[PDB]
Amino acid sequence: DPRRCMRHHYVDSISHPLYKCSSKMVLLARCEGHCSQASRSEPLVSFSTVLKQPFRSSCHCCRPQTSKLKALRLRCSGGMRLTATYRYILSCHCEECNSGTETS
Amino acid sequence: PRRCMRHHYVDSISHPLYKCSSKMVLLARCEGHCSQASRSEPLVSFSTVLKQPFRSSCHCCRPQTSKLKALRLRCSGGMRLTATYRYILSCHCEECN
Ligand SMILES: [Cl-]
Repeated sequence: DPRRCMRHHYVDSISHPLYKCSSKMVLLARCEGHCSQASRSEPLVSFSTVLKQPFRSSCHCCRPQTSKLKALRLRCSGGMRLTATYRYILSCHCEECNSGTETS
Repeated sequence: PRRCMRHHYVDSISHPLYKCSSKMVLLARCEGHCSQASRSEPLVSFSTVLKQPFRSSCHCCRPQTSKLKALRLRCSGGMRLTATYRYILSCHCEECN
């Protein structure tokens, strides 16, 4: 299967959203693809004194499995040094939509 | 065919805490493969701008509309206990969050 959950590389320029700084081009990684598992949702039955959520669901999303934190210094007007930080995704995997993970 | 779709089925319902005679009910569920790829990419944080590590997108086959329904169970001692559930009328692909 070629369209499966996969790591893809790309480049983006990192710039501060408010301060007009010295933007920098960086190589980044993202997770992308189609998880093989179908997503589903079915009703849960409630009874007297036994209340449950209306639906029980399953859904798999292509998300980061491992990553490495990186930081880089930008140069801004006129001498300000700002650190920017982001995760460099090392591997991807399919995981439940509602998993309690940092991506959730 | 494999798209996000309504599927019908029947299930036997029993009260988990009370002795009741099971009852068969017609149910609907959502199931399928949403067309959109799911993805997750990093968010850039700065010294005073603290963000989640990732920005993600993911589509799930879930109920779009539904109807609350109810039925009377027959239980021990001529007791009638209520059970309730949502009957899914339509399905669609929706963001995980
Ligand atoms: Cl129907």
